[PDB]
Amino acid sequence: GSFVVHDIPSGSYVVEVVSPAYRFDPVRVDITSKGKMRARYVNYIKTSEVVRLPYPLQMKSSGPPSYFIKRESWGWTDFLM
Amino acid sequence: LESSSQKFLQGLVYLIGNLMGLALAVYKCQSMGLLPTHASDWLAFIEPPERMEFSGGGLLL
Amino acid sequence: LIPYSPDVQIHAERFINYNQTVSRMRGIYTAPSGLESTCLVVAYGLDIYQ
Amino acid sequence: MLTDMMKGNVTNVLPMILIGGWINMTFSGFVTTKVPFPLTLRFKPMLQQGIE
Amino acid sequence: GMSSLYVFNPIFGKWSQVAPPVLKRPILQSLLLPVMDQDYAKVLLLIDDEYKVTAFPATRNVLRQLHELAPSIFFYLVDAEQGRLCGYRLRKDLTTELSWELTIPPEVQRIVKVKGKRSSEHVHSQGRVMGDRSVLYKSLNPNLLAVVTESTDAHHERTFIGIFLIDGVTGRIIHSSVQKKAKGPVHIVHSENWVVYQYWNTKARRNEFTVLELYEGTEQYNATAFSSLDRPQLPQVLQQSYIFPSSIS
Amino acid sequence: GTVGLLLEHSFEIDDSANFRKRGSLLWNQQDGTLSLSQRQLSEEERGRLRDVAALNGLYRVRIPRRGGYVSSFVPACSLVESHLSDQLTLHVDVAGNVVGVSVVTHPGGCRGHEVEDVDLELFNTSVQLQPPTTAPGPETAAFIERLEM
Ligand SMILES: *[C@@H]1O[C@H](CO)[C@@H](O[C@@H]2O[C@H](CO)[C@@H](O[C@@H]3O[C@H](CO)[C@@H](O)[C@H](O)[C@@H]3O)[C@H](O)[C@H]2NC(C)=O)[C@H](O)[C@H]1NC(C)=O
Ligand SMILES: *[C@@H]1O[C@H](CO)[C@@H](O[C@@H]2O[C@H](CO)[C@@H](O[C@@H]3O[C@H](CO)[C@@H](O)[C@H](O)[C@@H]3O)[C@H](O)[C@H]2NC(C)=O)[C@H](O)[C@H]1NC(C)=O
Ligand SMILES: *[C@@H]1O[C@H](CO)[C@@H](O[C@@H]2O[C@H](CO)[C@@H](O[C@@H]3O[C@H](CO)[C@@H](O)[C@H](O)[C@@H]3O)[C@H](O)[C@H]2NC(C)=O)[C@H](O)[C@H]1NC(C)=O
Repeated sequence: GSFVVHDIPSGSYVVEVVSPAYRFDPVRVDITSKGKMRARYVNYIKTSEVVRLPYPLQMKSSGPPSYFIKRESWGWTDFLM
Repeated sequence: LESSSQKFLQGLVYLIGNLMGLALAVYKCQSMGLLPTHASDWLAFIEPPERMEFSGGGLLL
Repeated sequence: LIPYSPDVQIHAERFINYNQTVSRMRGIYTAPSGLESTCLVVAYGLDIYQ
Repeated sequence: MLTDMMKGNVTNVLPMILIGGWINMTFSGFVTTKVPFPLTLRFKPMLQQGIE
Repeated sequence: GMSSLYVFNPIFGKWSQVAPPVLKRPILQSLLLPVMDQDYAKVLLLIDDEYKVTAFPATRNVLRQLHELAPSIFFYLVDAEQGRLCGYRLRKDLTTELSWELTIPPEVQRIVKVKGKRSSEHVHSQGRVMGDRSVLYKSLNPNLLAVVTESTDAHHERTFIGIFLIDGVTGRIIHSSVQKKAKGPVHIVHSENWVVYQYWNTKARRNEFTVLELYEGTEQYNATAFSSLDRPQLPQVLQQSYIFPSSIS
Repeated sequence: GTVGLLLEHSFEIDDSANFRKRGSLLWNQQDGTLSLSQRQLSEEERGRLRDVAALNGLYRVRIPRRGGYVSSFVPACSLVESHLSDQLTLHVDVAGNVVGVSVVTHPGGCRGHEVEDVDLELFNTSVQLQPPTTAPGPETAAFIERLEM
């Protein structure tokens, strides 16, 4: 596993790994013209620096996202109420 | 209850009591919202009007 | 009424496409059915899904 | 003189309400029939009670 | 610049033995008339580049009904390179006449997409409940078109994007909304009376969602016959802003 | 900087191919004031207005933009049934560009009772300017403070 992307201009971009299987959390990346790379948490309401982490993107998938809803039946000890 | 002229008038007061009770019941009826008497309820009944002189076009040209 | 807040989150429960995915979503066509509350959704593009 | 009205038969509807509640609990989202008589929208919460 | 029309069957596949010919210049636009005639069919007419109406199902009763309608059918044409918004209408039998005209400078703004109202749409409730118990009437327009124009010049700050709401019946702009810091792909959807268009802001890297709704007052009009010749009123326009972290293809 | 605009009106039986100068309209881009001054119609013009009104024709207004050419149609039957009340509105862009005009009549009826010659003497018009309006953006600043407070 590794994503290597070239042919990019200056600006800020959100890296997200798309998979029908185990999902990933998007990570915001800031690219400077001089060559500095600063990665931060994705924030839309706020537009400041929250937490700074090292540049070598290491995403850790939590697991399969819940696609289907759950429906529960009524218990035998519970229907006596 | 007819036993004299004066009690025949008290019977009318007995009836006025029931009249007042009915008035109070109707007041509570309207206060809760039992009688419609309002625009939204008639909105629930109004039907759409008919459309005339239709137009049309697009962006093909 | 629910108080106004400019924060719309994408819930995973409200996902019609559970497993089947469309690589390129060119367009979606919705057709009304006949019962009352049923709409047939067909998403076209690189693949077809209904 | 007051008790003649206080006793009455005011509180004799609740057991039927229990039956209605159980019946409505069994069928959550259902539409049985329509009544021809026009009704006001302020009775809809009591009438439907389960349809959004 | 060739135009052709085919008449086939969607059930079996074999085409029928009826097909009109096409001459002059290619067909510009077509419109489906709701009125039915002949046996159980609808009548179709097309506009040529010579500004003439051609009827597909040539039938005496069809033409009689079309002539009886006469000043009831309007036609609006939209251009991107020309940037000219035109309105023609039928008079007596078959002939065009210019009624309402709009022009837009191509260098400043550019035409992108134009959506309208679906023909098969019925609205159940014509009003809305308000705070106490009062009714609020809506503003439903069966003949109303929405134009989306953008800025030709693309800059980090200088970005022009707006929505025009024009009646196809009579040239009259109801509401003209304009942004100042949005660019890129813009998607507009039109509904009963609410318009939903999405954009992207350059000043802050985000996608903003604008919801436009048209509302009338507490009193209703004729409410029996709707026409755009009358109704000299301006509906209230409501706008709201939201955030959507996606692209919305 | 004050610029004049040409306002013409159409009057025929059922078609529309003639146009005559009705008046002059001054427009100040810098200030934002719009003044109108038209001449008065003659008796023959009045009568022709009457006979086109009873036939339910169309009132086309012709306005050239410095080129572009704008036109707008309005029913004159309501003009004659009611009193003379026209409202002119110019539509402009962010810069000095003209989109078009629209004529709107407040009565907007179709009863058609009668009109007297005493009515149709003076021209009653009001000109308005409608510049583009700026849409609001997400008010997240208040939401943040509400969440904090
Ligand atoms: C998304 O799709 C994948 C398939 O590409 C799903 O995995 C497969 O799901 C099916 C049922 O949807 C499983 O079939 C089951 O087989 C057992 C016997 O092995 C049978 O007893 C069950 O009744 C059922 O037919 C299949 O085993 C499973 N395959 C694997 C490798 O897991 C996946 O579950 C889908 N994602 C969801 C539903 O969230
Ligand atoms: C709301 O709009 C409707 C439809 O435009 C109006 O009803 C229509 O009114 C016109 C004019 O009064 C009626 O025309 C009549 O024609 C007969 C001959 O057919 C003529 O003798 C009359 O003098 C009149 O011109 C038309 O029949 C009528 N349509 C219907 C279906 O009743 C209505 O008046 C409008 N209401 C308001 C408050 O504006
Ligand atoms: C010539 O034009 C002027 C201005 O357009 C006319 O003045 C307007 O007159 C109408 C009725 O004659 C006024 O309408 C009134 O509106 C109020 C609410 O705003 C309402 O309470 C009244 O019952 C009435 O409907 C209007 O306010 C007034 N001013 C405007 C439109 O700015 C004038 O009447 C015209 N003269 C002729 C001879 O037509």
